Amino acid sequence: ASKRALVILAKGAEEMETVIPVDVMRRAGIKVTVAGLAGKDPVQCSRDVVICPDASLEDAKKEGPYDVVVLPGGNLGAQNLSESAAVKEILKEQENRKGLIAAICAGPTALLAHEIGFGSKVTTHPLARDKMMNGGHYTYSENRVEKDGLILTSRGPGTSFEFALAIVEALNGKEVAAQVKAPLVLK
Amino acid sequence: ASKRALVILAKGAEEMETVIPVDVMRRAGIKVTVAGLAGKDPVQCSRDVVICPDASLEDAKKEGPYDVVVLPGGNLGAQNLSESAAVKEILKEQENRKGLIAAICAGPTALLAHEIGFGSKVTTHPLARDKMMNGGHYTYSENRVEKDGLILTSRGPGTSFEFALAIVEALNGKEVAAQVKAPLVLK
Repeated sequence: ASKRALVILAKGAEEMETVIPVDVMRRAGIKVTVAGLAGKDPVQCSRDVVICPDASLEDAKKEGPYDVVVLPGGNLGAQNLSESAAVKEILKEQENRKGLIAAICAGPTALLAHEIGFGSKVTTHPLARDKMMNGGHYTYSENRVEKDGLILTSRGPGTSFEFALAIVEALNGKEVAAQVKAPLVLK
Repeated sequence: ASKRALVILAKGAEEMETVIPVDVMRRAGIKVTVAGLAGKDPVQCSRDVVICPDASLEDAKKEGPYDVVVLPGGNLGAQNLSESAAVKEILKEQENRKGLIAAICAGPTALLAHEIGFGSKVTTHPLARDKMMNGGHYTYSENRVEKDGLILTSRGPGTSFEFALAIVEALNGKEVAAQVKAPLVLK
């Protein structure tokens, strides 16, 4: 069967960090559900791009388990993700089903807010490092993409493709990842 | 007075090639208007991401001349752009007034369809090369970003950041482009 991905879209999310993973995962054959945190209404992102979610998080959650839960960045987007009790529960569940959790840029700070994957090696956008490392609950990494167990993190808009292809490789293998990468004309 | 950019969004447009330029240009302080080719309603992109345009092309056209008209890629998207009389008019008038025109991936084929910038050196996605060179109305290039006067083209999803920064540099200068690039965590 097809692998499934849940991308949580919160108001203020970084649109590039949301669209790149969604697009690349879909090119890999992954079934992606763009779930709106606040609901089914269109979501205005960090740079005002408005994206219509496939479903509300409320409805998306009750829709079977996901092979990966993706948390885009964006300062306001990550803030919203961090304050959501719904997201807290979702991430906790993913940890227990031993499911992959991927967060990029400011997104990893949501993991800290919901006490997810403590002790793991993680990376974030440089400007989110101090926030993420407050309390020393993680080991920081400078890698553009860092994968420690079922905790996958990345640094920013510029590492979005690497971040997405890493997710693809973790879910569909190196071959599928290479196939999806070729047509993108990356560096 | 902030520079202005018109991004024409048609059904089937490559969402990454749409969002990255919009986001990056807005980071540079450029007033961007995402104009829906078919109207104000949400647009379903190539990998099913649904984007809500800021306005219809009809309304956007009325809002003063733009410093740049951007054409995203996406096979169906570029085709729709290429078959649009509205787009033909916008592009012809932009060229006549010495206004920048930027197209990426399959997007440049809309330039061929509307006989825009003949004689210019251009690039496209490798898969759109034959289509673009049909008739030999341009000189082909393999540069990730190609700028020949007021015709700026790029190759694909993976060159979207370079494409957007090239637009930013052409409109606001190398310094603004550098300041916008720094926080992205690119190569």
